[PDB]
Amino acid sequence: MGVSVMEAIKEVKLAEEQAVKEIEEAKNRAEQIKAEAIEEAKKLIAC
Repeated sequence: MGVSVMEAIKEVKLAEEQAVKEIEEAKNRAEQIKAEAIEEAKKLIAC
């Protein structure tokens, strides 16, 4: 198709941001469940 200069044109490595954002969600979804345990503290929290 074309040329692989994603790094040549810019050494920002923005592409990496896609690998961290794609894997990060994996962990976040894990807290969605554990959060249930914290949802209780909401009813009564020590301010």
